[PDB]
Amino acid sequence: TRPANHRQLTFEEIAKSAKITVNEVELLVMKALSVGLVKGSIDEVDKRVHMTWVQPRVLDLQQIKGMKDRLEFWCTDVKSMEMLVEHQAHDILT
Amino acid sequence: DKKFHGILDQGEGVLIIFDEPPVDKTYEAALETIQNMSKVVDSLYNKAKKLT
Amino acid sequence: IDAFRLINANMMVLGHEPRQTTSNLGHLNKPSIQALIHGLNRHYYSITINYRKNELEQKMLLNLHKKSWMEGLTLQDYSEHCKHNESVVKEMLELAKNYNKAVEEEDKMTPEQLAIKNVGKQDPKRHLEEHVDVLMTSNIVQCLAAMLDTVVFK
Amino acid sequence: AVQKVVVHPLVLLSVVDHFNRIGKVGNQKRVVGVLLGSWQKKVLDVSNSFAVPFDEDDKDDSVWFLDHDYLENMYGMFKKVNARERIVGWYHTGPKLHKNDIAINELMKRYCPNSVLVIIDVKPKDLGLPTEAYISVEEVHDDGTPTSKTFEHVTSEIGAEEAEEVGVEHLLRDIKDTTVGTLSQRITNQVHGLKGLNSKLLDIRSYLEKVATGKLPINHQIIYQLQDVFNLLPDVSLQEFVKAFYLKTNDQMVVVYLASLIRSVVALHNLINNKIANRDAEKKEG
Amino acid sequence: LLKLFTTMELMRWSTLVEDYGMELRKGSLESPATDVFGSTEEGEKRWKDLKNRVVEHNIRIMAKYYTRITMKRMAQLLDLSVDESEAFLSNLVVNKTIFAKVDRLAGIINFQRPKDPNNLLNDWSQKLNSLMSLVNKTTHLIAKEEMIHNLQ
Repeated sequence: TRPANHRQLTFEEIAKSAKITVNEVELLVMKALSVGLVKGSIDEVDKRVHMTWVQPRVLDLQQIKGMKDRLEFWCTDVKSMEMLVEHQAHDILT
Repeated sequence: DKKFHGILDQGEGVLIIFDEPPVDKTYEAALETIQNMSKVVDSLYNKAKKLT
Repeated sequence: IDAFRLINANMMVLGHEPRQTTSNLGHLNKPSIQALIHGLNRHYYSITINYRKNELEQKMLLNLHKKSWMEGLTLQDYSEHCKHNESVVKEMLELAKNYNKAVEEEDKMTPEQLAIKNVGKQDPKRHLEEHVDVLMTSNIVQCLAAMLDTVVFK
Repeated sequence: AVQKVVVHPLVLLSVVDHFNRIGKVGNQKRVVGVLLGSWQKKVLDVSNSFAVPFDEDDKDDSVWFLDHDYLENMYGMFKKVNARERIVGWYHTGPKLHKNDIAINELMKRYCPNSVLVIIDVKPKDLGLPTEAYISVEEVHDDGTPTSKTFEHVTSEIGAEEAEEVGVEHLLRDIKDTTVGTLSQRITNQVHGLKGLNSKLLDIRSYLEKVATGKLPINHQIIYQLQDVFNLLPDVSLQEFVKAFYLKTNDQMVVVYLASLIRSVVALHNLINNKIANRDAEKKEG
Repeated sequence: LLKLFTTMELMRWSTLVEDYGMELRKGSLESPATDVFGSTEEGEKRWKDLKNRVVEHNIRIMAKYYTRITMKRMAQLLDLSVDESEAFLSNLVVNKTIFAKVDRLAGIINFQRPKDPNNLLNDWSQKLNSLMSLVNKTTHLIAKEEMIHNLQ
């Protein structure tokens, strides 16, 4: 859901969505880490779960559209500040 | 007497253990050259003073 | 590589290598001593070689033998880069102390003779700023590529 | 199982001239010939080749001619003059490849079992593309999918041995992209290293334009294989923050006090050595 | 033996004694189980040492999947006291076989280690180089492969 801007998920959100109790979420996330559909980690001083995730799936063409807009913002940032570098050091580039 | 890398607190009664940075060498070798470069400018200072 | 051509003995009363109205014979080689000891220049003669060299073969051999695309913005990151920043400065300190030695010496020992009798590819300018160039080129290209990757990637 | 192929630079080179051989009658826009090789390990090696008569029709794109008898005898020649070398595959050009290449490959896999093909790009030779090589495997397609061929890719490179760099270095002689670069050389590597970044990206731009817009049928494999790319780019944080200025400053210190000061004092030494030698020849003219 | 492989096979010693303790009592054949455990002092220390092996199996998987962990959660997950969990972990770290460190004024202990700016930047460049430039090289060539099959 959230595209790794704040992927530090709180434990209560798992206990709300999966409607499982608080004490089972650690065995729940160590299971999915064991199977290998996720490669995150667990903190417990905040009881928040960090997520580095590598199991992708189908993304339903209306969300290819939002994937296009990410790629274009990514596109124009590459092109613009390439032009800033070329115009800045044009005299010593040659 | 440097037998140990820690620190104490009177306000907490709490012993804290930390480590040491070993990356002193680059800045240390830098400022010794400034002592060398200070003498070579003094060498050029009286070289211009002895003859213009 | 060299190319040759067999000359007759019928022109023994005439000029062997019968060359004429041009001034590009004294180029490309003088007849070398290891080759004129054999049948040059009384059995065969040399002949000039240049290359039918063209575009679309020049550029495809240039650009395809020496190229690196994604390597142009790599890092070689810092565990050996910043280590190499120690690797030069240390003897550059001692070579600076050697640079101290000659400059505070400065004696009238006929100083145009004093400079020429101790050429050694050594201290005052040769073993100097050459290192300053290498410290400059390595650190700028490192740090400039570091700032761009922060710019480009989010 | 091929790691990478090694292109000896006589083979491509001996393709471009053969394209230029038929170019006086040129109406085919593709040249197919035989790729000799020397299989050593999971990495492959190519060092020789030759050509073969081939034609192809735009209509029905499945009537094509490799010449077996010409392939028999001339390979029998190159075996006789050099028994080190054998066949490893074939080549063609025209980067929009004809779909007939299933039939070309499945014929001459009876000469080499793990046959391999290399596409050279004679006319497109500009941005980032030396060559391209494919490998032939055939699954069905996937779990619940019909049958297919599906050419797969093995990465490529351009190799170098002694007594061809001798032929290379004697033939450049103009700019050569000289040995280990200066400041200007590294910055240009960052320029056209980045000019191809968006160039690959403008291609992946157009793909998910024309597949998501709604023209051609979607692959599923390439979609989620693109998805993990976007969930792998780093972000900025406080741990990135205090660390970056910890070691940018450490790179900076070497530049600042050790390179700028000492280069100035050397040039300051050239002041006094000039001005003494200037006026002492001036005052001692007469 | 399958359950003592790895990745916790999710386990707990209280569950382990109540499903396989019947295996240590009379059964069909059963006799090496009565031979190894169940004795007067030889099997009884081996009851203790099996407890030792399973709690040691539970420490290593915690070091895999936890940045931090409170002290009270480790006590209730190892089926033993807070003070025993202190000394059993303190034994393993002076033996330096599990690489951890505690803070017992607050009970919050940690398993991760302090990374270096030479190291964090090396991880920053590694995800950058290896799997944002190479996979971007990779996607482009399959993207050319789809133009083969789809048109015409």
